[PDB]
Amino acid sequence: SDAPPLTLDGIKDRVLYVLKLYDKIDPEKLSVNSHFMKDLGLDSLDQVEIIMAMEDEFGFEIPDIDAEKLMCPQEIVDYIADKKDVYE
Amino acid sequence: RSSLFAVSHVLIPMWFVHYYVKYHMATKPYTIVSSKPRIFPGDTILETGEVIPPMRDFPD
Amino acid sequence: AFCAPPAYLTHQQKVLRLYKRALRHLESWCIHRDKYRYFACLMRARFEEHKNEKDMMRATQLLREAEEEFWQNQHPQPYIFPDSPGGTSFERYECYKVPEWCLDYWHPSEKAMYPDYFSKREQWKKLRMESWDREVKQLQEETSPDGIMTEALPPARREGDLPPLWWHIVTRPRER
Amino acid sequence: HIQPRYREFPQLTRSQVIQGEFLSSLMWFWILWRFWHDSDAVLGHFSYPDPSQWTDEELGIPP
Amino acid sequence: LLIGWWYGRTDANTAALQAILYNRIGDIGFILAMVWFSLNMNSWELQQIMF
Amino acid sequence: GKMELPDYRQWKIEGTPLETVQKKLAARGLRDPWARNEAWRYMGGFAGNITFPSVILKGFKWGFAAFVVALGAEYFLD
Amino acid sequence: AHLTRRYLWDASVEPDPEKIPSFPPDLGFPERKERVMVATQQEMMDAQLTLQQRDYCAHYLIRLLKCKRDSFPNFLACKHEQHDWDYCEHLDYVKRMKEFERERRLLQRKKRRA
Amino acid sequence: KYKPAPLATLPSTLDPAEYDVSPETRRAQVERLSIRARLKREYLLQYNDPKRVSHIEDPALIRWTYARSANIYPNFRPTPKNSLLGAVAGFGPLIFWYYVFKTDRDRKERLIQEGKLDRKFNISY
Amino acid sequence: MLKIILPSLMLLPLTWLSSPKKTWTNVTSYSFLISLTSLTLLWQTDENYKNFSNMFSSDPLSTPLIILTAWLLPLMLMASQNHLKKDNNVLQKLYISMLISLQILLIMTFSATELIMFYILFEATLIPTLIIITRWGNQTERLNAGIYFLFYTLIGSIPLLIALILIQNHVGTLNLMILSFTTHTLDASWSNNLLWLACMMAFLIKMPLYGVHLWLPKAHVEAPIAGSMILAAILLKLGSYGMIRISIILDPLTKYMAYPFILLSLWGMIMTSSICLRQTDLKSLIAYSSVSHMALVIASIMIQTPWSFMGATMLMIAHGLTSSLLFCLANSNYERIHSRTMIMARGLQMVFPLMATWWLMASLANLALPPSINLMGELFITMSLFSWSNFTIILMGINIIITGMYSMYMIITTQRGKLTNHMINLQPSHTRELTLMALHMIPLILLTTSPKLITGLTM
Amino acid sequence: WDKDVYPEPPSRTPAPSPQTSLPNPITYLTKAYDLVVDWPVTLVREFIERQHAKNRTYYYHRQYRRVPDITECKEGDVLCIYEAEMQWRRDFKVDQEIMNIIQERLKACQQREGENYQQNCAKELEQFTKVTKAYQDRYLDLGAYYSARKCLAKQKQRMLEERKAARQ
Amino acid sequence: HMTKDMLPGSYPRTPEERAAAAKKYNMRVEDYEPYPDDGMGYGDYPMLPNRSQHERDPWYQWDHSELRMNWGEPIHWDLDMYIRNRVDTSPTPVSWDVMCKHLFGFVAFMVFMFWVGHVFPSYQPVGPKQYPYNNLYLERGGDPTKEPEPVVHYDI
Amino acid sequence: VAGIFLLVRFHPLTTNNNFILTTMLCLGALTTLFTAICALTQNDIKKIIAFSTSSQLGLMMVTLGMNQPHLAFLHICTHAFFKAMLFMCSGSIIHSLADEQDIRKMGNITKIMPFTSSCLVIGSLALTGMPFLTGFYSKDLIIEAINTCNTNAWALLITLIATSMTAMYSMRIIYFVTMTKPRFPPLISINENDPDLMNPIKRLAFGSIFAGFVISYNIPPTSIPVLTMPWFLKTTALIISVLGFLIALELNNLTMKLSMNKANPYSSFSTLLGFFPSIIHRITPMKSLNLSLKTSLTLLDLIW
Ligand SMILES: CCCCCCCCCCCCCCCCCC(=O)OC[C@H](COP(=O)(O)OCCN)OC(=O)CCCCCCCCCCCCCCCCC
Ligand SMILES: CCCCCCCCCCCCCCCCCC(=O)OC[C@H](COP(=O)(O)OCCN)OC(=O)CCCCCCCCCCCCCCCCC
Repeated sequence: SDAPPLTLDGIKDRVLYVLKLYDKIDPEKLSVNSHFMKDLGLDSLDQVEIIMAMEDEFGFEIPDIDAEKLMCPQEIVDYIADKKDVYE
Repeated sequence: RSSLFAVSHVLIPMWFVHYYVKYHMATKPYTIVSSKPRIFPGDTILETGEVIPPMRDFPD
Repeated sequence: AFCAPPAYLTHQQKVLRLYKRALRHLESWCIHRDKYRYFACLMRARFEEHKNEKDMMRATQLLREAEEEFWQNQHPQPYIFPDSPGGTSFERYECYKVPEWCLDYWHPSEKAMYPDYFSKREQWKKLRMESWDREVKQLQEETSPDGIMTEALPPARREGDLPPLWWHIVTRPRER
Repeated sequence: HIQPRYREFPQLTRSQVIQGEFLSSLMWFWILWRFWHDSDAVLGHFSYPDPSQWTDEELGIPP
Repeated sequence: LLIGWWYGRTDANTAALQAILYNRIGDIGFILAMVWFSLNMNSWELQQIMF
Repeated sequence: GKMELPDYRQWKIEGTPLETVQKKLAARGLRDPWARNEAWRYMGGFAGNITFPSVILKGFKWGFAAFVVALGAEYFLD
Repeated sequence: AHLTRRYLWDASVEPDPEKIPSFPPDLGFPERKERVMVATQQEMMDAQLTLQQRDYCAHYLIRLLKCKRDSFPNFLACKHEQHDWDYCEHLDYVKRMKEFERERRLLQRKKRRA
Repeated sequence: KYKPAPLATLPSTLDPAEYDVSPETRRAQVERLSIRARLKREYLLQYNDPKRVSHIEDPALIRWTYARSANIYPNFRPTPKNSLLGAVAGFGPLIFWYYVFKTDRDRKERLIQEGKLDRKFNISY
Repeated sequence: MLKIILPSLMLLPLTWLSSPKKTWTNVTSYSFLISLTSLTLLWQTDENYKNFSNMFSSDPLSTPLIILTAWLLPLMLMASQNHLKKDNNVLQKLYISMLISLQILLIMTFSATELIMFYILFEATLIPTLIIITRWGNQTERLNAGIYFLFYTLIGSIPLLIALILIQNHVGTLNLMILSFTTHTLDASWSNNLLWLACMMAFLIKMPLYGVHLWLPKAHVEAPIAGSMILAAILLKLGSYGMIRISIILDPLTKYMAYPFILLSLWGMIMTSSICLRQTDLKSLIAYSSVSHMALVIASIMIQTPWSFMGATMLMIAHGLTSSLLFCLANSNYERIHSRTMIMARGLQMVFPLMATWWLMASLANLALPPSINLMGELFITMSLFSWSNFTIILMGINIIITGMYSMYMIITTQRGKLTNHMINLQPSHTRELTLMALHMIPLILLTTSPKLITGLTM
Repeated sequence: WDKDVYPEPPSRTPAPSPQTSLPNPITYLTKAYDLVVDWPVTLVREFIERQHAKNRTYYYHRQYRRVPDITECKEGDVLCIYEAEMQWRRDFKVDQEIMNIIQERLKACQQREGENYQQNCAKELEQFTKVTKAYQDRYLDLGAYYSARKCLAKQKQRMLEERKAARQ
Repeated sequence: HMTKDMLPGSYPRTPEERAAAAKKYNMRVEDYEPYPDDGMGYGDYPMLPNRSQHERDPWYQWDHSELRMNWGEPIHWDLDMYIRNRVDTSPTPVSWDVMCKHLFGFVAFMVFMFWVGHVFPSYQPVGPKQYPYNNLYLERGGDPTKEPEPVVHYDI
Repeated sequence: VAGIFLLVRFHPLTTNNNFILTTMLCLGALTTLFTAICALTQNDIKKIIAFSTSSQLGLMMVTLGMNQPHLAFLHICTHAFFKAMLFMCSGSIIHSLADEQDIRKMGNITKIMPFTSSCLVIGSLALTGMPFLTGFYSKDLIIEAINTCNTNAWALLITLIATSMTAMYSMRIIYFVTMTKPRFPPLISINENDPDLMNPIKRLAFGSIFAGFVISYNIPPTSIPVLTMPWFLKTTALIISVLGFLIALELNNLTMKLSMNKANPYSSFSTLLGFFPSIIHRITPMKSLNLSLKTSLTLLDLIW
């Protein structure tokens, strides 16, 4: 029943997946570095919602101090990798 | 496996325990004190070849 | 768990964190996803109704009132993710999170196995007694002489230099 | 052994379902056998006589 | 010893010590009973105590 | 092992309570940008309503069947 | 029920569970017979019964224990006996209920005598 | 509305000290953070420093132990309520318990002398 | 007895004219052989007691103290070994000689027949202890600690001497069992009340009463490990032996001239078990534990019942062993961290997973986990005091609770959190100290299996 | 084991009346036990008793001459007081064992009778009460430092009151 | 190694003393506040908020994590009771004044109602049970040689 | 069950003390109610099960006070089967998911995990009192004696209120863990096809089904029960369990309907445990410790 380990490409897939499911702005065009305010023009409230969706997806919390600095899927993937200790 | 485990983890201990009981716990007076066995009318005891008589006519 | 709080939180940060906590407690209260989405959209409308306002005094007042409303309508048994404070796994593997220096006391007949491992551990030290002196100067020289200081740290600006004070952020044990 | 599934209803082996169905069917068979043969234990087997339906001859009360 | 298996968790230990505390509070009465019986019956066995 | 992810072109609000919630949020004049995420459930193998009868009367079919079988066998054997 | 009839209505014309045999027994019974005992003290003591249990039905209880110790590997073979014991205990309960009603009727007599 | 207590304190949200924007507040916060960061830098220049064979000391812990242990009597001063707390705590309960035990013992002894007691099976003491 | 004392006297030359490499080994081995030979005293086939001379004697109460004294020696040798390791050969030979002298004098004063010989030895026990505490301590308050210890003891001991002279004059001897076969009742006068006070205060100080407990925590905290061990195990027992021996002639005064001390003991028990909750020094915590345990011994001697004396003896020996064990356990860490502060080092049981067991069992004993002699003593003291008066059970239960609290506190703030990962100097556990702990524990198992050797005079 | 010291009344065991046709495991299990546990252990104890029989040894129960009592023992002569006190301690220990025997005799009867211990376990309870009264009159309130002299003082402090009662 | 100038001392009666005390304890001379002078050994030791260690941030990577307390930070005189295995001052949605009232009310009402149900019990309408041989006088202890006060149990 | 075993072992002495039997009957019942209440607004399976255990223990203390020790012990023995299988299925579900015990993040177990769902339903029914699943053979007799004896007429009521809260929180478990939609994370690695997990539960379930029969039909009759009573006493346990199930169905379907959840003091009380811990574990330590420090160590020892 032990669940399988994580992979960087897996986290990429899942993050881009959630962001594609997102509707308010994202016109299904999201490169790994689709900055939310510059490249997509989102609000900090939308960013809050995004981080909470990432949490509900992966099963753990992002401290608000560190979530107030995530604006790119790549930054999200990097934080999650640092937390889960992946790519041994 | 079941059988070898049975032997080496039940029998040997069971032999030691039977020895201990029979020769250090029943040789002493009040170490194994059983309660008395229920007896009912008609139960013919065997230590005296006795027979206790049955009960009275049951009204009904 | 990776940065340090700033000397003071700004109104923006306060409001964002209030929004996050309010939504988490809305989730706690509403068990079903449809209900959660409904009332989350309602709450975000309540919020956006006062996003283009700028009077700082009235803003702080609205915030001081919203925090009281939150304290009055908060779920007392909210959902906490397991590995987070208040969760059923917070500080559960600290029993197995043994540090690295515990291997300097190992016995030759213990490192006799894993020999390829301990050879790397060695040169990871050679990479440390050399990279130490320049990590100090980079702090000495990058010091604010005007007194001001905070809990930040700079990277290395060279080819070969390493981030100052790395050995403990690197080398730390898995979470498992 | 199994293959993880994402946002889908996973593949279900036959043992884990047949065994649960068997246990449930056995529980209900037991309930039915019992409720058939020993219904009293949940309903009653000894009525509760109506007080004052007796006669003053019994429980003698002089006038 | 079992509530405390994860001796890094600072709440399992609180729970363990809670259990210890309450069960000592019960041991107070247990020892009171043992003392009363040892004095007024010169015994600690169910058999004598049944008198 | 390499994991796969199905296309996002199938998780649609249509035919679920998310759609009724959308009706209500439109009556009030609003939109939900996330419903398509929560809509992975509510459809597929996870579709359908489960009932307290559904969970309590599980096995009852074959239970009752074998009960009647044993009853007939008992009547036979006397 | 008696609960209401005592705690809300007249509480002095309703019996008290601890004073049931208070009045004389034969105030309405001529040559009131006794309750018989068809089980002997020895027959009841050699069976190792309990003092909450060696009441007027210990004879059927003796038959039950007998037919149980016998036919043992096959329990469920002690139903016809269990029924008899349950019935005698039910009849004892009936006698107790009738004693209660007797005393209540005598309280009615005392309240109607004045 | 939430009434704070010394055991269920007031949160940070409802603390009007928070949301204060006065410079006499923000400057103080910045100075506190600067002190905190200076101390953390000092401590991390010792944690990760190689060539360290020993452990790290805690002058704050040392100060705390020295205060709770040995800096007491040099600052002690007899005062009212101090002499009184001491005398009470020291003697009162002893007097209470003395009279409890003495009453009980005297009662038991007079009972035994009169023979009005039941000491059945007491053959140990 | 002389076959026990002469070899202990010969351990001295052995120590001094042994080479600088084999002195520890040889003296420890021969100390173990002495502990072995001391078991002749346990050959008691009759209710008659032993009398080898007009000067020596043994009883079911003095034999266990003597054997514990002869057993603790090699343990103290082993424990005082890591420290004073660099110190000069001459200095460490001095240390060994101090230990051996303590052994000999304690054996003598437990095997003595005359109160005045008992006195001169119970007062000669000061020189070696003072010297060990002042010459080998690490702080600067060990001097004041020795002052306190020495002078509390002497101030308590002078009137005892005067009372002994008064007796030697009224009666013609101070010999035990003659003071028994000739004892008389008294007049319940003030002179005899002061005689009681005199005879008692020395011992009520040497085993700390609540109000004069202000020499034990000092001495422990400031003394080395062997001093701590002997102080906790035997020097706290000299008073108990002395009172159990001197209370036979003071009848019938202790029926009413004992209330104050029973009160002080039953209250200071609580008031020290509570300090064991909020003390920061592990050594002072264990000292206050010793105090809270000796309070029971005092209150049980005061009431003079067989069960009481039995519990007193059991708890004496058990607490000796357990306190020595706990002190050595704290010393194992001190040798590695040089700080008695408990909350400093935490999260052990990760790098020292076995010593966390010894830590645990020493705690299971102190909190009286059955089956154990700590409990076989506490229980009987409780029963005796309940027969005395039923209201003692309240304070007994309070003390039980607080003990169960602070034992587990000491366990958890050292072995059951998460590690202070910044501790690079945690040299793994020495076979020597593991052996110390094993030698402390195993005898407790054996005395729990055969507690007939530990009941005492009455039984 | 002397049955007079330790009664152990007889056992009324009844006849097995298997009023059925289904077997009983316990019987065949007991037979298997007799065959695979008893037989060999019995043989081994027989062998050990053989070795004993061929190298027997005897040991005797020590007798103790009676010496003067405290009554004929002067008020300060210790050569006699030692003998008397040793004798008293000896008898005190034997009395301990007597009382323990009575209690070991009562527990067995309680366990045996079971629910009939309130009617069939009375003479043992009476012996217990009597020996308890005696132990109390002899040794109850002496103290840790008990001795023949304190026992004598107790005896006299009792007899003077009994004499007062007698005369009035 | 430390020194009498690094260790604590006595009550500061000048700002020349408050400055050194606060700079030693590593606080600022404004936030520093010594304990009142009631002759109790405190001396110049900081007086700090009576908040526990639960209040602090769990997400911060402290130095002393189990204590949630940094390295040179001044330590609360009552840490041993706030070490997070002990007293918790963290706030509560409900308030002391109302929670105590609710608990006391629940308990006291339930006790009062126990007494009400004791004054007015519940039972079934039957007479006492009947045991033949004088309520089993012999079996129930009794005395064989003596006789009991005979009692009778009638039919119906 | 250790204290209850103690009290049954010492039942020969509680038989003649109507002050002990009366504080039993008036205390055990005070827990059946006070814990079930707590078990109606908690979100953790483990806490729910523990509060239910405490309620059943209060019930056994009640039947001890009413002088039914053998019945209390029979309940002790018929309770272990299902109160162990429940923790068993709980732990199965948990280890299948990512170590989460909060029911608010699980669902559809009836379909994604048939085995543990079936076993959980069996345990819940046995606990509620279904006519023959090891619950009946003890709880029915207990709840018959409770009203057939002369007793305390407030315990006789709160005992049954709690006997209903039993089915209430059991239905809560069933509905929030095995009937609603999968509000758990999206990654799914469920696996319950390991014999070391399937066989133990199968075994404990056979137990939970047949142990009451096998025992009650072999043990001796050390107490005469009362099979003479009205239907509204003979069927009260079953009826009230059913009513609890139905009330729970209603109040849980009300969890839907898009009506926000206005917090209330009743629910806050039941959720925060009546504040017993939140207040006691804060005053008593503070007093004890401030005394230990400022009075004994400081004022007496180091000062005076
Ligand atoms: C910091 C603490 C204070 C330290 C300074 C100590 C100051 C010392 C006190 C000053 C001197 C006062 C004592 C004078 C002694 C008087 C003589 C006496 O009391 O002896 C009487 C008694 C024997 O009398 P008896 O045998 O009956 O017949 C007549 C004599 N053939 O024989 C006896 O009773 C012997 C009495 C010896 C003196 C006992 C002193 C009090 C004992 C209890 C306290 C002990 C602690 C140290 C003293 C504390 C202060 C008193
Ligand atoms: C009809 C009847 C109704 C009334 C019945 C009344 C029955 C008597 C009730 C007495 C019990 C109340 C006192 C119990 C004290 C419990 C203290 C405690 O709980 O310690 C644990 C506590 C942390 O626990 P917690 O608050 O749950 O924190 C969890 C965080 N997630 O915090 C701690 O870790 C503190 C650790 C121990 C602190 C030292 C304690 C010293 C001893 C003081 C308590 C004993 C006082 C005597 C209690 C009464 C018994 C005589």
